[PDB]
Amino acid sequence: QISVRGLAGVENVTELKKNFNRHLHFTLVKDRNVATPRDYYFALAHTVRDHLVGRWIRTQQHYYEKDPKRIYYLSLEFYMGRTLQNTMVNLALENACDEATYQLGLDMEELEEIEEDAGLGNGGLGRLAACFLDSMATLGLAAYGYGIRYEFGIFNQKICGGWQMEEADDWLRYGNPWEKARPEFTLPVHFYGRVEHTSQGAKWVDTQVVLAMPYDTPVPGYRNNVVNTMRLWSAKAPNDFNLGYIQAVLDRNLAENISRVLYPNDNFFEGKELRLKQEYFVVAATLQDIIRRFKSSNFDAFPDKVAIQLNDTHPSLAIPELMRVLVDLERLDWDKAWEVTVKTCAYTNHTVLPEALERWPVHLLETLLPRHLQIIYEINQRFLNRVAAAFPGDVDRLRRMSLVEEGAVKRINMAHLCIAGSHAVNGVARIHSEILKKTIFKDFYELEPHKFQNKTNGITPRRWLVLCNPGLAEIIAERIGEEYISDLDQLRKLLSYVDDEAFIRDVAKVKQENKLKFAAYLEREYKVHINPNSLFDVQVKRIHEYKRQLLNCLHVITLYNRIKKEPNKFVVPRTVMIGGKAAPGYHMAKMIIKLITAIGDVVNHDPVVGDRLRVIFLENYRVSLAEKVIPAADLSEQISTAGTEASGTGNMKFMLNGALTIGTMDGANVEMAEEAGEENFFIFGMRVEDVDRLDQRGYNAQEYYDRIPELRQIIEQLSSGFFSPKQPDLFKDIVNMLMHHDRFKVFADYEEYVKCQERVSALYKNPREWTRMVIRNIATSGKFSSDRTIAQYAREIWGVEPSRQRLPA
Ligand SMILES: O=[N+](O)c1ccc(-c2n[nH]c([C@@H]3O[C@H](CO)[C@@H](O)[C@H](O)[C@H]3O)n2)cc1
Ligand SMILES: O=c1[nH]cnc2c1ncn2[C@@H]1O[C@@H](COP(=O)(O)O)[C@@H](O)[C@H]1O
Ligand SMILES: *Cc1c(COP(=O)(O)O)cnc(C)c1O
Repeated sequence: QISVRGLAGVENVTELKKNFNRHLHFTLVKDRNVATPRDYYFALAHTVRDHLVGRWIRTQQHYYEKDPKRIYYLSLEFYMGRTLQNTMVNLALENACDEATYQLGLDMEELEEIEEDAGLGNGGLGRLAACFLDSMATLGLAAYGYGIRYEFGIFNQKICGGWQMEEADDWLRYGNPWEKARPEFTLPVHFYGRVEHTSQGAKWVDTQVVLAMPYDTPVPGYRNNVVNTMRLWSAKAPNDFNLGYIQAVLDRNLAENISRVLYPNDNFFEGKELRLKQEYFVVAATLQDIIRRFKSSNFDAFPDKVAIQLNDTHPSLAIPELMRVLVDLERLDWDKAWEVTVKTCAYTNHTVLPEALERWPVHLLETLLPRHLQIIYEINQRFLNRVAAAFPGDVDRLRRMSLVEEGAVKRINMAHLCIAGSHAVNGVARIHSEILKKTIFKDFYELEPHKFQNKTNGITPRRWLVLCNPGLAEIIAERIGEEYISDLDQLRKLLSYVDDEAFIRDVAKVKQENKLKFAAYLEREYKVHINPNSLFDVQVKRIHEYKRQLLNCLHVITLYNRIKKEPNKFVVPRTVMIGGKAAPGYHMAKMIIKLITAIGDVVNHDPVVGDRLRVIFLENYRVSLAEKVIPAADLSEQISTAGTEASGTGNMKFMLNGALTIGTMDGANVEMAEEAGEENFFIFGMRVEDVDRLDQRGYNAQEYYDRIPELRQIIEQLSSGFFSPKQPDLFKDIVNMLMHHDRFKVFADYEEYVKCQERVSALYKNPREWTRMVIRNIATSGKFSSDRTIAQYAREIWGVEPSRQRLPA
């Protein structure tokens, strides 16, 4: 039907149908008479997978022969989502599969909905890793993603009586057709033990062994026949483990628990032993693989053939593990090993919130990884010797820069370790990289300014435009061709259509279709009833105080109170949608979810409001839900306190899909406004500098309560039980926090936020001008392609040249 989905040739369609029937019979062992939609999904997935295999084998063969520099992207999280559609898009098979399935009496869109998300991440960091893999393959880089195959990914969220409940995400129950187990490349990982010093150096002995078994998943590039590998490790006990008899076998679970479950803490550090085991497990297995591959061609050439990118500090143990292998096993002298390590490793920082920074207690490392602790101390002593030589007499600087933090509990600061041991350190948006140089890593920047870089984040336009919004992709392709899908800067050509009446109409029509489609999804799967002519005002992201879902709540109540005061005055109708998961132990985030649903309970059932205001909590926000709601959005809420959101990437997804943004000058919002023009963005609130000025005189929330009557009314409603008649004190923790210990200054941006929201509503009343502003946003979104981000990493950090060249088919 639509051009960007590729050709449906008679030969191809016939062959797909034949292979579908072959897999249904031989692979699934079903006849058509008892096959369910799920069986049909698997038969299609196996059919599409067969097309990846030849390309995967020959890509990996090509790397063995050409021996390019290899890029290893180490992450504890890869938030992949569904694979079927993405694979079809990247291999140009979507229309052919659509036709093949149609001729078999099946609806492919229905089959796609059966696939589970691969939910092996918490949110933005994990999803960035996934976008990056897609871009590295599309740019022809010899890149490998390395992580952990969690049996249970991010929990499924249920809402019961307005409260979040967690359920295990048993994503592997029905099998995963995309992975290939490679039990033949299983490797040992060591824990505990002790260090012996011989005349031949240190030996780490009496260790407990856990096996790391790899599972490989293909990562197809966009129409270039490149298929790279994501290798995920699973924990297995050795067969002599604990070897009365029955109990010894049952106790294998203690080893296998390492890969059982993803820690569900977005932007927060929990210093648990199991998490440290996960971190070392991924590092130790991965580094053995890296070294094996390097030896199958003298370590002076190691950094010319290997780059290791550390996705935050979570894999920071790679630095002392690489030193361990080089010094203890390969017998390099320390200085040579350190040179190799620093030239090989690079570190990306993703947060400045102090509670998110990894600081491991020394006693944990001492017990679990005694050789690594010795190596860390040695790194620290040598590093501080350089500091003292550069800044003689500056004793306070020595204390601030130490890898070892003093206190009642001594800790290792993993970010300091990463900076010391990496040739490049980057933040993830311009304002964030500047904050790193001015504040938390200022001392390090002064010692080694050359290390510090910026790499502004991006998103893949394959998943986040072509896949999730084919209607928009198509109307763009009609005007400017298909080349923009792998060169997103070409969207700039759309600025020459901003006064074209037909284009304006088509852009608005696509949005309307997406809104209708989403409104129907809501009715069918969640029995809820929304007005699709209303402005769709959407805030979807993990629940956190810094992201200020609470500021949104205050605006919603303000609108409700204004309607109740003047019910017969016209207001632009809104559907306010808020969704996101709270970490299970984060009490305040769970209370925020409850507040949102409680506001909905009052607003949605007030007959005076009518369909002018609806408040919906979107349950179980995840990648597959993002693909549905983002194309349907009119207004994107990006309202973190200035200085707290390192980048954001949801922001970019909404820009690409024809929503306007209301936001603070935080993270990548700054660069988005710069690209589109500030006049095409709804900017409000304190800048970073304003937050600092407030912190210096002291934030007093009472001042705002005293001066703003509308705000006082809301706080009185919350306090007195207006939104919780059965439990009048239910929200007292929220009120107490806002009034007395709000680190994120919600009240300080309230007035400017409400005023800015009034300007949004005013513009929405003029659909032609709303749509013209949308075109100006979509047209300038090109910078936010992860292809751009990855080309910068490749050239400025890894030392490799990207390529758009096709491999042979
Ligand atoms: O222990 N843990 O399970 C985690 C700890 C920290 C994070 C994290 N830091 N920054 C981001 C996000 O990274 C994203 C990608 O750079 C940014 O866009 C966003 O601003 C930032 O908040 N996540 C995740 C998990
Ligand atoms: O000794 C060899 N002979 C031929 N091909 C090899 C050899 N070793 C590795 N390869 C190729 O590279 C491999 C890719 O897997 P890797 O060993 O995980 O990098 C195989 O799939 C082969 O295509
Ligand atoms: C993009 C995305 C995120 C990140 O959104 P932010 O608004 O940048 O925090 C989180 N979760 C999911 C499922 C995503 O697709």
